Amino acid sequence: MLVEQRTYWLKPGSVSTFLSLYEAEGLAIQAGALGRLLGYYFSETGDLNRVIQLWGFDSFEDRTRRKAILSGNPQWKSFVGRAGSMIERQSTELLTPAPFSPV
Amino acid sequence: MLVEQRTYWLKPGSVSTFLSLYEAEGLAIQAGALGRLLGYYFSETGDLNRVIQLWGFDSFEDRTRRKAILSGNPQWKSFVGRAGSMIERQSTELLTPAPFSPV
Amino acid sequence: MLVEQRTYWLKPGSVSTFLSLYEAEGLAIQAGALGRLLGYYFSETGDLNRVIQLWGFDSFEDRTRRKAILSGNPQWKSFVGRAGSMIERQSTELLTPAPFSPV
Amino acid sequence: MLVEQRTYWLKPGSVSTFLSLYEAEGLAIQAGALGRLLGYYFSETGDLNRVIQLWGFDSFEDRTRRKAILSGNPQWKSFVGRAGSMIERQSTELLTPAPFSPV
Amino acid sequence: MLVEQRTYWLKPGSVSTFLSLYEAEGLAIQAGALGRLLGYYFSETGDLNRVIQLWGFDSFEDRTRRKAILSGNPQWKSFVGRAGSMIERQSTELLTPAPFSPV
Amino acid sequence: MLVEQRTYWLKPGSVSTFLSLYEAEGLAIQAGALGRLLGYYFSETGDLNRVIQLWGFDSFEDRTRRKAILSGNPQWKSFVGRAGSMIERQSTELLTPAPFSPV
Amino acid sequence: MLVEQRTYWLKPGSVSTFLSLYEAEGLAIQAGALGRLLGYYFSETGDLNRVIQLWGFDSFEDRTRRKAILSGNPQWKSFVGRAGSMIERQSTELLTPAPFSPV
Amino acid sequence: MLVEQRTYWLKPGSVSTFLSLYEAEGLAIQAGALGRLLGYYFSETGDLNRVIQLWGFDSFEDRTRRKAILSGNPQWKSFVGRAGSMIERQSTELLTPAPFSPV
Repeated sequence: MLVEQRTYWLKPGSVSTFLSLYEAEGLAIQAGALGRLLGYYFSETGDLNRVIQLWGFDSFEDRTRRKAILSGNPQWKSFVGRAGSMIERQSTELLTPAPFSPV
Repeated sequence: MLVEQRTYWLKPGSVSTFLSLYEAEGLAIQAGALGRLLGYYFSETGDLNRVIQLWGFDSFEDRTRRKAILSGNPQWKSFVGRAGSMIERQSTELLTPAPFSPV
Repeated sequence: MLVEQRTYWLKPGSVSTFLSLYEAEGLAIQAGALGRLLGYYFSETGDLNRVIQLWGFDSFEDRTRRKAILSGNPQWKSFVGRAGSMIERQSTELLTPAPFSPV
Repeated sequence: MLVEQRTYWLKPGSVSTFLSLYEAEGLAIQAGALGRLLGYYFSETGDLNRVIQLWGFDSFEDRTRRKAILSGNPQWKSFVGRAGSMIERQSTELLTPAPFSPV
Repeated sequence: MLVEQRTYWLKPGSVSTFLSLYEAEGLAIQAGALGRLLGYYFSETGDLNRVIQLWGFDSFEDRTRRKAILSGNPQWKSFVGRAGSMIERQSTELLTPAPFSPV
Repeated sequence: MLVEQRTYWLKPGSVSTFLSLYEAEGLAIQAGALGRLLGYYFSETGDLNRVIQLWGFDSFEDRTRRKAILSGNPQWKSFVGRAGSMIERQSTELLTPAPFSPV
Repeated sequence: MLVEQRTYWLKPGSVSTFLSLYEAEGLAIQAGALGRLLGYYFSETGDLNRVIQLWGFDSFEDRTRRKAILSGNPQWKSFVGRAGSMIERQSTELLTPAPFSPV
Repeated sequence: MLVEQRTYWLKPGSVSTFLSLYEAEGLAIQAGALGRLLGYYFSETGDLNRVIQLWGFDSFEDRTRRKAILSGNPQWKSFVGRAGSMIERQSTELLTPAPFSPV
C-alpha cells in the first residue's frame, strides 16, 4: 500500500467550519473517488488550524487515476469553490507502511 | 480518542535496520503497553530516513499511564539501549479525529 | 502541573493594539476560565509581532474542560470577533516543569 | 523586566539525566548568579528532548553583568564540562511582559 | 555554467492557471531574454502549489545582463501585472554542475 | 557595540518601491534617530523580496531610547502608514562584533 | 515524465571529495540502473555542502523497479559503504514537468 | 558592490575558541585574499553559536577569483584543518546594497 499524508493550514479559527462543510458536501465524493480514508484529523499541538488526512492507495498509478477522477467531478469542483478560501497552504508526503503496520 | 503522531529522524541508511530490530524486539512490548497502533510508516518523500507512528489513546491521562508503564519495562529499556543510537531527533504532536474519521 | 505555551503571530505593527484590546475585553474572561496565567509577553527578538502566553493547568483533562468553557462564553466569542483579524498564525506546545521550577 | 527564553536541544533520551545533573550541580550556582528563574521545563510536544528556561532581568545591562559573573565561575565551568556533551543546539530570545502579565 | 533554481509558492489551486497564462504570454519573452531553460516544473510532494524553474547562464555577469533586459521589457511588465497576484512567495538559489552533469 | 540585524519580508515585486519610498521619506528620520546605519540591503538569493538592515548601538539601553524616540516621531508615523502595507513579516537579531571586526 | 529532485546535506568541506568518489565509483552504476540523469549539482548559495540531483522516470512504478535494482547491486552497496559517512541528511521530492519544459 | 553574508553554526560553546584561532591564524590570510571585510559577528539571540560574516566584492567574477586564490593557499588549508571540526553547518547568501547604504 502507498499512503499519502496531506496537511492543510487553514485560516485561524476556521477548522470547525471547514470540517462541517467538508462532511456535508465533500466527504462522500472524495472518499468515493479516492477509496480508502485512513484518518482525518485536526491539530491540538504544533501549528494550530491544521487538518491532516491519510489516504491509502494500491499504487501511485491508481492514486493518479483516482485523483483525476475526483478533480474532474463537477460536484467536487463546486465544493472546492465553497471551501477553498479557508485554505492558506497545502503540503503532502508519501509513506510506506512497515510490514507489521495494521490493516 | 486522542491521537499521537510521533516522528523519528534516523541516521541515513538505517531505516530497514531499525524496523527489523523494532519488529523483533520492541513491537510486542510497546504495542502491549500503549494499546492501539494506528499506523507505522517510513518516509518516501520529504525528509528521508523518517519513521512515523500513530497511536490512539482513550485520553491524555491514559497515555501518561501507559507511557510510564512502557518506560519502566526492563525489556523495553534493553531494546532502547540497542536501537537508540540510530535515532537522531524526535518530535511528536497530538491530533483529534474528525467525527467522520474511521474506526 | 501541565504548562501550555501558545504563540500568535500578528499582523505587522498590531501588537500594541492587540494587547490593549485584550486587556480591556479578553483578559478577565480568559483568565477567569483558564485559571493560572504564568506569563504573557511580546517578542523583542526573533520573529517580531509575536505574542506568547504560558498557562498552567492541573491536568490535560482540566485544560480541556476550561477551554470548552471559554470557547462557549458569549462575551469571549464577541472579543474573538473583534480581535481575531490581527492573528495570522497560531501554534502551541505542552511543557512539563522540572521538579525545581518555581511555584 | 526583560525576559529571556532559552531553549536547548539535547541528545535523544538525555533529558532526565541532564535535569538531575543540573539540579545537583548547576542550579544553585546559575540561579545565584542570574537572579530570577521564572520557569524551567522540558517539552512534551513538538521537538522532544528540549529543555526550556525563562529568566527575568532588571535590564539588558544587568543580564550582561550577571552572565559574565556566571561564565567566570570556576564551579560553573566544571558543571558545563560535565553536562555540555548532552547539548546539541542552543537558541535564545528576548521578550517583554505585557503590563498585566503576573509578578 | 551557472545554474539558477527559482521557486514560486502560488495561491492554493492556482498552478494550472499560472502555467497556462505563462505559456501563452510569458514563456517566449522570458526564454528569449534569459537564454537556456533547463526545466520548469510543479510540485507533486512537499509544499504543494510550487512552480520550480531551472535556468542556465554562461556567467553571473550574463545573468545580470539578461535579467535587466527582461525586467525592462514592456510586454514582460504587462504579463507580470496579469500573473503576479498568484505569487505568494519567491526564492532562488545558485548551483554549479558537477563535471559529469549532462549537457 | 551592539549590532542589530533586521529583516523585512515584503510583498513580491515591491522591493524597489519600498526602497524608493524609504529613501525619500524615512531614511533621514530613521538614521537621525537611531544613529549608525551599518548596511541596508536587498536579497539576491534565498528568500527574495527581503530587505535587510544592520544598525550599530552603543548599548541596548541606548537602542531602547532611540527606538522610542523614532516610534513617537509624527513624521515617522506618517511614513510607516504609507509604507507599511508592503511589509508581510519582520524579524530581528542581536549580534556582537568580533574584536577584529572593522570600525 | 516523473521527475525526482534529491538533496543530500554533506559534512562541511566534503563536497569535492564526495563528487570525485561518486564519479569514479558510483555514477556509472547509478545512471545505468536509474536511466535518465537530468542534473547533478552542488550548492553555491543557501545551505552550503548540498548536492542536488534530478532524475527522470517514465513512471513511479518504473522508479520503484529501478531503485530496487540499484539497491540490490553489490557494487552499489560497496560504494554506499565508502561514501555514506559524508552524508548527514537526505530529502527528496517528486515534480511534474510543465508541458513546455524541455526534452 | 556584491555583498556576501555567510553564517557558520558552530559546536555549542566553541565560539570564543573559533574566533581566537581565526584571528591568530586565518584572518590575515582570508582578508588578504578576499579584500573587503564588512563585518564579523557572533550571535547573541536566535540560534546561539553562530558566526556571521559579511564580505564586499566588486563583482561575482572577482569573488570567484578571490575565493579560488584563498582555497588554494597552503596556509589557509592548514588553518581550515585546525579550525574545521568546530563547524557544524554553513550557509551563505548574496545581497545588493541600497543606493543610500554606507561606504
